[PDB]
Amino acid sequence: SCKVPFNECKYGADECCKGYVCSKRDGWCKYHIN
Repeated sequence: SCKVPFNECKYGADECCKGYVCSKRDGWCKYHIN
Protein backbone atom coordinates (compact mmCIF):
# COMPACT_ATOMS: atom_id res chain seq x y z
CA SER A 1 0.00 0.00 0.00
CA CYS A 2 2.90 2.33 -0.80
CA LYS A 3 4.72 3.86 -3.77
CA VAL A 4 8.34 3.63 -4.91
CA PRO A 5 10.87 6.18 -3.59
CA PHE A 6 11.77 7.32 -7.11
CA ASN A 7 8.27 8.77 -7.43
CA GLU A 8 7.05 11.90 -5.65
CA CYS A 9 6.19 12.29 -1.96
CA LYS A 10 3.78 14.41 0.08
CA TYR A 11 5.13 16.28 3.11
CA GLY A 12 3.94 14.27 6.09
CA ALA A 13 2.26 11.65 3.92
CA ASP A 14 3.00 8.24 5.44
CA GLU A 15 1.72 6.50 2.30
CA CYS A 16 5.33 5.97 1.24
CA CYS A 17 7.01 2.66 2.09
CA LYS A 18 8.24 2.54 5.69
CA GLY A 19 12.00 2.86 6.09
CA TYR A 20 12.42 5.86 3.79
CA VAL A 21 12.31 9.56 4.64
CA CYS A 22 10.46 12.34 2.82
CA SER A 23 12.62 15.30 1.81
CA LYS A 24 11.02 18.67 2.56
CA ARG A 25 13.15 20.46 -0.03
CA ASP A 26 13.25 17.82 -2.76
CA GLY A 27 9.73 16.70 -1.91
CA TRP A 28 10.42 13.04 -2.64
CA CYS A 29 11.05 9.72 -0.89
CA LYS A 30 14.70 8.88 -0.18
CA TYR A 31 16.78 6.59 2.02
CA HIS A 32 19.50 9.03 3.09
CA ILE A 33 19.05 10.60 6.52
CA ASN A 34 18.12 14.26 6.97
